[PDB]
Amino acid sequence: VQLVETGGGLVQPGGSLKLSCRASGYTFSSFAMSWVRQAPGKGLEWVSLINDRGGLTFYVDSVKGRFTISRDNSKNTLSLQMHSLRDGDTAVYYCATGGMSSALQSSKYYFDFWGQGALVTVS
Amino acid sequence: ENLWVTVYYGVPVWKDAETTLFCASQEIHLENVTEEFNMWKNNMVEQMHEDIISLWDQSLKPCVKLTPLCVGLQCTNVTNNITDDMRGELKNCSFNATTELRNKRQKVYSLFYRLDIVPMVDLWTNYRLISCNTSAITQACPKVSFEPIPIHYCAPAGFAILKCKDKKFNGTGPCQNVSTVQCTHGIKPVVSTQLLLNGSLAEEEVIIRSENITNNAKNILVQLNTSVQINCTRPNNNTVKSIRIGPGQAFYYTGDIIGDIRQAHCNVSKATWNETLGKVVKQLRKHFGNNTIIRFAQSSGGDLEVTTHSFNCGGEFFYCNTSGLFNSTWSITLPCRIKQIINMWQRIGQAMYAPPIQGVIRCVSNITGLILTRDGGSTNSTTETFRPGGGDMRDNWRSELYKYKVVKIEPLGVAPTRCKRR
Amino acid sequence: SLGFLGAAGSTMGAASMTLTVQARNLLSGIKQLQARVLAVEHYLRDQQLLGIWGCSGKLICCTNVPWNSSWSNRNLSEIWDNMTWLQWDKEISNYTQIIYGLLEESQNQQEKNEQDLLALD
Amino acid sequence: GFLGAAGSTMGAASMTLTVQARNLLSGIKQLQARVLAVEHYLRDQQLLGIWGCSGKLICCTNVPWNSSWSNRNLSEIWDNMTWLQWDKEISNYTQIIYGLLEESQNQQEKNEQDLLAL
Amino acid sequence: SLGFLGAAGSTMGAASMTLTVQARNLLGIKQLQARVLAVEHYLRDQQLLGIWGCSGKLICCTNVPWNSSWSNRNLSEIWDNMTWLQWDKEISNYTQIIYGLLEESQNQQEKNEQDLLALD
Ligand SMILES: *[C@@H]1O[C@H](CO)[C@@H](O[C@@H]2O[C@H](CO)[C@@H](O[C@@H]3O[C@H](CO)[C@@H](O)[C@H](O)[C@@H]3O)[C@H](O)[C@H]2NC(C)=O)[C@H](O)[C@H]1NC(C)=O
Ligand SMILES: *[C@@H]1O[C@H](CO)[C@@H](O[C@@H]2O[C@H](CO)[C@@H](O)[C@H](O)[C@H]2NC(C)=O)[C@H](O)[C@H]1NC(C)=O
Ligand SMILES: *[C@@H]1O[C@H](CO)[C@@H](O[C@@H]2O[C@H](CO)[C@@H](O)[C@H](O)[C@H]2NC(C)=O)[C@H](O)[C@H]1NC(C)=O
Ligand SMILES: *[C@@H]1O[C@H](CO)[C@@H](O[C@@H]2O[C@H](CO)[C@@H](O)[C@H](O)[C@H]2NC(C)=O)[C@H](O)[C@H]1NC(C)=O
Ligand SMILES: *[C@@H]1O[C@H](CO)[C@@H](O)[C@H](O)[C@H]1NC(C)=O
Ligand SMILES: *[C@@H]1O[C@H](CO)[C@@H](O)[C@H](O)[C@H]1NC(C)=O
Ligand SMILES: *[C@@H]1O[C@H](CO)[C@@H](O)[C@H](O)[C@H]1NC(C)=O
Ligand SMILES: *[C@@H]1O[C@H](CO)[C@@H](O)[C@H](O)[C@H]1NC(C)=O
Ligand SMILES: *[C@@H]1O[C@H](CO)[C@@H](O)[C@H](O)[C@H]1NC(C)=O
Ligand SMILES: *[C@@H]1O[C@H](CO)[C@@H](O)[C@H](O)[C@H]1NC(C)=O
Ligand SMILES: *[C@@H]1O[C@H](CO)[C@@H](O)[C@H](O)[C@H]1NC(C)=O
Ligand SMILES: *[C@@H]1O[C@H](CO)[C@@H](O)[C@H](O)[C@H]1NC(C)=O
Ligand SMILES: *[C@@H]1O[C@H](CO)[C@@H](O)[C@H](O)[C@H]1NC(C)=O
Ligand SMILES: *[C@@H]1O[C@H](CO)[C@@H](O)[C@H](O)[C@H]1NC(C)=O
Ligand SMILES: *[C@@H]1O[C@H](CO)[C@@H](O)[C@H](O)[C@H]1NC(C)=O
Ligand SMILES: *[C@@H]1O[C@H](CO)[C@@H](O)[C@H](O)[C@H]1NC(C)=O
Ligand SMILES: *[C@@H]1O[C@H](CO)[C@@H](O)[C@H](O)[C@H]1NC(C)=O
Ligand SMILES: *[C@@H]1O[C@H](CO)[C@@H](O)[C@H](O)[C@H]1NC(C)=O
Ligand SMILES: *[C@@H]1O[C@H](CO)[C@@H](O)[C@H](O)[C@H]1NC(C)=O
Ligand SMILES: *[C@@H]1O[C@H](CO)[C@@H](O)[C@H](O)[C@H]1NC(C)=O
Ligand SMILES: *[C@@H]1O[C@H](CO)[C@@H](O)[C@H](O)[C@H]1NC(C)=O
Ligand SMILES: *[C@@H]1O[C@H](CO)[C@@H](O)[C@H](O)[C@H]1NC(C)=O
Ligand SMILES: *[C@@H]1O[C@H](CO)[C@@H](O)[C@H](O)[C@H]1NC(C)=O
Ligand SMILES: *[C@@H]1O[C@H](CO)[C@@H](O)[C@H](O)[C@H]1NC(C)=O
Ligand SMILES: *[C@@H]1O[C@H](CO)[C@@H](O)[C@H](O)[C@H]1NC(C)=O
Ligand SMILES: *[C@@H]1O[C@H](CO)[C@@H](O)[C@H](O)[C@H]1NC(C)=O
Ligand SMILES: *[C@@H]1O[C@H](CO)[C@@H](O)[C@H](O)[C@H]1NC(C)=O
Ligand SMILES: *[C@@H]1O[C@H](CO)[C@@H](O)[C@H](O)[C@H]1NC(C)=O
Repeated sequence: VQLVETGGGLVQPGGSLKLSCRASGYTFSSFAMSWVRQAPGKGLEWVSLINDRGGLTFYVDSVKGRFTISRDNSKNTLSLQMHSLRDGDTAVYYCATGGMSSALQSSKYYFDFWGQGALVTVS
Repeated sequence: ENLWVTVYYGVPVWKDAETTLFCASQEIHLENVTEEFNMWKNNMVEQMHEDIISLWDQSLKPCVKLTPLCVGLQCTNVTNNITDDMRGELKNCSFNATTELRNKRQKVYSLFYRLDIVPMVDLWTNYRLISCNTSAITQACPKVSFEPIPIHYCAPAGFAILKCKDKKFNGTGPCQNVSTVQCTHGIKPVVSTQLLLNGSLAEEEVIIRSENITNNAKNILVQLNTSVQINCTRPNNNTVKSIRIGPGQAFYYTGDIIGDIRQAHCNVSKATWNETLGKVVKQLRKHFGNNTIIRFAQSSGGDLEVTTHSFNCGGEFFYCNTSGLFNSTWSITLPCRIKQIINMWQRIGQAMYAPPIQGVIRCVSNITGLILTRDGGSTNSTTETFRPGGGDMRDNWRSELYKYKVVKIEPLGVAPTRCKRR
Repeated sequence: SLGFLGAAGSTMGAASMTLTVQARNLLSGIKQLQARVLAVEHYLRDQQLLGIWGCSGKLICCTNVPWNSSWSNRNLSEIWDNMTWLQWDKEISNYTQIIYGLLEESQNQQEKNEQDLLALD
Repeated sequence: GFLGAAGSTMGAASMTLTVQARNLLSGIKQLQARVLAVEHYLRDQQLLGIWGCSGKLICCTNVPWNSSWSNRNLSEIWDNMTWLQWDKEISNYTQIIYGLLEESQNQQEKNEQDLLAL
Repeated sequence: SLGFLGAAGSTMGAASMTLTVQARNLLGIKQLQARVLAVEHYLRDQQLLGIWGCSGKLICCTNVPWNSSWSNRNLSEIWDNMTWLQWDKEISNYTQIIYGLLEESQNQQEKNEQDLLALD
């Protein structure tokens, strides 16, 4: 579905960086969205999830007080604003579709339509 | 699939139901909604009928009764320049009436129509008024009128009215162009017996409506897309006089006629009624075979209220004769008679007296539809005959309420979701 | 935005977002008073029936009654995206009284369980 | 059935509250009767609402029981009494209890208003 | 203890303590019309509170922020220095916007709670 990250790729420790996802091949407002983090050599971990309407956000405890995830159904845009980035946050951040659905949709609890991944390095 | 019941309130579901409607005196379109309508099972018609009967009966209660009348009276031929058509139709009658004092009497003369009088063999009298052996006659109050002021029927809260906007809707079956209203449009309670006056026009062609198009016992409602202007008139400058018949009870009667006496005639244009009947036949041929030659005929005999077309004009209650219309094998002037003692709703016991209205009465009505009764005998031939006819006076309101249905809203419902409580 | 019943022909999912528009229109000489009393009685019976189920004060109420496949075996996609509330209501005719009874019994058990949980010191 | 548990003990009658419910809501005399039934239902629902018990049939409160209202233990109250006898026994204190219930709710919402203001 | 409307001339932060006194006082053809219209006004107010998610409460906090364009005042002057009648006059013809915002906020809250309760 050509889900493409347009975020930055170089920040100093203690700074802030914004990432975003653009979608074109599917109805953006019909799917939940998430960010999944892959540190080099450590595999992947889930970082954050947002609902299809954008009203609900969920985080891992390690970022709950630092990251804000938001979405705009107009212009089909997902955003993640990361404050107080740490050396442990150096990773490839992938956009993913799904991981949640509303009560009127079938269950997912899985990630599909992954983006290509933005590389975020903390010096 | 691990699904749980979720309860919703405010659900857009409704069921067919009938209830009491408000009489007053916006539209929201429903996309992808197909509703089943049936104008012959629509209780808005029965409620409108009962409401009009109630208003009619209440209007005549605080009015003058004519029980001081219904006496023998001596009638003679009216002395004037009377044409042949009016011979025997108007009589100059005299009687002994009461006054505001119990023990006084006065000799009063007035002009009555022959249809209001029945012969009686007695001494010093030769006639009596009709509806004096049975029922009783109440004079309509002169301070009120019979103008068909439009009214609106509004559903109560919790109910809605569905309106069918299909241009060719025939009064029954599914309707795809549906809107929701709280109140109907203004409906004029126009009272007529054979033609439908001052009603709604069809958007296209002519709409033929019948509960059972093959059952001769059902009426056929014909709604035109164009009106036919009927011009009627009573060309006689009647002078109206009044007397007191009791302590505060005044009786109104025709005093005299200024000028010559002529009939009350009503004109139907040939250049519109012709081709209007052609359109009606063209649409009747959509239900009957193409090889059948549809003819029209005057109605059969019977009571005057059903054999004649009795639209109210102004205040007089004209009873036009429609033998000049519906006579073909597919300017017209028709002799329009009058009357004053009227059994309005085919009832015995509530006779009303319509007081004469001063001067000349010249009405201009729009014919928007008509009632056909077919041949009745259903002759197995190709010469199907349509006679005009009347009914129980509810078809005049079916012609306007055919597009409305009352439904009850069912805001509560259930559906499966993945939402478990706790 | 769509009006009183504008969502009647829309899907159940889309129509579920217009509940307040219809809820506001349920409340607003002897026969006029009879009509008003009938409207009040219908409203109060519906509010009471929601109260029995523990749904009072909510327009969307989640419950603890599982859905039976014998009532309707359609998946959520077909029910919510390809069906209207009128067609759904027709589909679940003859089953609403069973659902109502199960909801009443479930709420009675919920009230007893909450009372016992609140009785622990 | 409706009022079937009136002669049962309160411990058993408290499980039929939905049976006793629904029978409270369903020419001028019939209309006056309907309006009176609606008025009594709404007065009872408002009285529950001002106590913080809206939407519930069994509502627990924060008003302690005063032994001067009744000195019976729970076993005697719930297993050996019907609701009619209990209602007769404590009728003379019912309005006092209602007042206390109202007062508790008057405090409770204020406390919640403060807790949500943090 | 002040009675019906006894706090009407008191400040908002004092009159707000007597809401139950006002609430308990809200409940032949002419007599039935008066009783039915009183019932209809009560039910419309209760339905309107229910739509906002405030059913069963007299003091109901919501998630609608206060706009400075509705009343550019601080809490001290609103609650301690003016009455509810003056406040009601001051925010006349702004209440319909507030009511619409409350309705939309409750609809969003109900959808969010349903989605939260739909997580396994
Ligand atoms: C169908 O509609 C037409 C037009 O609305 C009706 O004609 C109208 O009838 C009213 C009442 O009969 C007339 O009002 C009268 O006006 C005179 C004016 O001098 C007044 O003196 C009377 O007291 C009364 O107010 C009105 O003039 C007349 N309109 C026209 C354009 O002629 C017609 O009666 C309706 N059809 C039927 C069958 O009732
Ligand atoms: C109806 O009859 C009455 C009496 O029979 C007529 O009244 C009389 O009319 C003549 C004129 O022909 C006068 O000279 C008399 O003085 C009238 N008498 C009374 C008591 O009024 C009346 O004119 C007749 N009307 C018509 C239209 O023929
Ligand atoms: C109206 O009443 C008058 C009298 O009040 C009637 O005229 C009288 O009729 C009687 C009948 O017995 C005659 O003996 C009198 O000679 C008549 N009076 C006069 C002055 O000649 C009259 O017949 C009544 N008319 C009607 C139609 O009832
Ligand atoms: C009351 O009088 C009317 C006439 O004013 C009577 O009408 C009769 O109707 C029958 C048909 O059923 C006719 O054959 C008669 O000729 C009519 N009478 C007259 C005098 O023309 C009516 O029958 C009377 N009412 C009752 C109950 O007998
Ligand atoms: C009066 O009119 C009737 C109507 O038919 C007629 O038969 C009668 O001869 C007329 N009498 C006079 C005197 O003109
Ligand atoms: C009316 O129209 C419906 C449209 O389907 C048709 O089925 C029905 O037979 C028609 N009835 C008459 C009497 O024309
Ligand atoms: C339904 O009626 C309205 C009346 O304004 C019209 O605009 C609309 O096009 C009609 N729709 C159909 C499908 O006939
Ligand atoms: C009325 O219907 C006839 C049927 O053919 C048509 O010719 C005529 O133009 C229509 N008139 C209007 C005003 O729609
Ligand atoms: C009309 O009535 C006759 C009576 O036998 C019946 O056979 C026919 O089917 C009916 N038609 C309709 C359209 O209802
Ligand atoms: C009816 O037509 C005739 C024909 O000449 C005419 O004399 C009369 O005045 C017309 N009346 C009306 C009311 O149009
Ligand atoms: C009826 O009278 C009007 C005058 O208002 C006239 O314009 C019209 O042509 C007449 N129509 C008929 C059919 O006589
Ligand atoms: C009858 O004639 C009309 C005139 O156009 C035509 O449309 C219709 O199909 C004909 N009916 C039959 C059964 O041939
Ligand atoms: C109408 O006029 C015709 C003309 O001859 C007549 O045959 C018919 O009986 C009249 N109608 C009535 C109801 O008198
Ligand atoms: C019906 O039309 C024919 C056609 O000539 C005519 O002879 C006959 O008199 C008309 N009927 C009436 C009642 O005028
Ligand atoms: C009828 O005659 C009277 C005589 O005074 C006159 O005032 C009135 O205007 C006339 N009316 C008509 C309609 O000719
Ligand atoms: C009668 O039809 C004419 C034709 O245009 C129209 O202008 C007029 O308003 C109509 N009158 C009524 C009362 O329907
Ligand atoms: C009616 O159906 C069409 C199907 O394409 C849909 O797009 C439209 O939104 C529906 N109407 C409403 C009011 O939702
Ligand atoms: C569904 O209904 C049937 C009817 O007998 C019942 O046996 C079954 O247990 C029900 N399903 C559940 C999950 O309770
Ligand atoms: C729901 O059921 C229909 C009919 O069996 C099927 O076509 C559709 O794919 C199903 N959808 C899901 C999400 O299971
Ligand atoms: C409900 O029962 C009736 C009884 O005949 C039946 O016709 C109808 O189809 C049933 N409903 C469903 C959804 O099957
Ligand atoms: C009445 O009392 C007897 C005493 O044994 C008991 O068994 C019975 O259940 C009671 N009735 C009811 C309705 O509980
Ligand atoms: C219990 O009631 C008595 C009087 O009935 C009262 O004096 C006492 O204070 C009450 N108990 C408490 C704890 O307030
Ligand atoms: C309750 O009080 C009564 C006093 O008659 C006593 O007999 C009974 O044993 C008491 N119950 C308990 C559980 O203490
Ligand atoms: C309630 O009070 C009345 C008189 O005030 C008294 O007769 C009655 O016995 C009292 N009730 C109880 C249960 O003590
Ligand atoms: C009226 O105003 C005075 C001014 O201080 C205040 O003390 C008093 O309490 C007010 N009245 C009420 C009922 O609060
Ligand atoms: C409400 O606040 C927004 C910004 O929060 C502002 O743009 C809007 O104009 C305010 N409302 C009014 C009625 O001015
Ligand atoms: C509130 O605003 C008024 C307006 O002048 C001011 O006098 C007052 O001191 C303010 N109070 C607070 C607590 O900010
Ligand atoms: C809105 O309310 C304010 C409050 O005083 C008032 O001044 C203003 O005129 C109102 N708006 C309108 C359009 O009347």
